[PDB]
Amino acid sequence: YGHCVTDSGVVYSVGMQWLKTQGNKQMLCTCLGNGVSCQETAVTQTYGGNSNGEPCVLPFTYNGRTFYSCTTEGRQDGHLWCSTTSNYEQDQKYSFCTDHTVLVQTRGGNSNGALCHFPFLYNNHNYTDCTSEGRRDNMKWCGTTQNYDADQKFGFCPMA
Ligand SMILES: *[C@@H]1O[C@H](CO)[C@@H](O)[C@H](O)[C@H]1NC(C)=O
Repeated sequence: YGHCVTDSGVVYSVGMQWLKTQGNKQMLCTCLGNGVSCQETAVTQTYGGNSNGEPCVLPFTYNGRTFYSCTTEGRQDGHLWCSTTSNYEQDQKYSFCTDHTVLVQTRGGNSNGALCHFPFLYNNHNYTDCTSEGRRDNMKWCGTTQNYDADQKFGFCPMA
């Protein structure tokens, strides 16, 4: 009951996302009991902006850097934004996104290589970063869901 097994024995509890190769690209596959909800590496839930919150069109460089996804670059409202056209500076088009659909690829603990979700609640104490609670060895970790302590599933974060 609950959770879903995939890959080669990697079961990810419901409401749990995890990156996986679906041919020749990365895909966002999350377990929800009723089945894994895979979603190609599509843009983020854009909104507002001078593009009707439509979809983005990256990679899109700005200020001198090449952004592959949404970014708060120059954003003073908090949310992020993404170019709504291959040639951003060209059509000066863009669109705001939500928490740049953050996606952490954690592994270890009790999530077995699970796409750590951020933010993540820990002991009714909301969190937003690979916290080292209970660990004394350089191995920052986070919750595989919006409520780690609520699902009892954690995972180690990347090297950086
Ligand atoms: C964590 O944040 C969410 C949304 O901000 C809120 O609904 C939830 O109650 C918070 N958790 C705690 C323990 O305050």
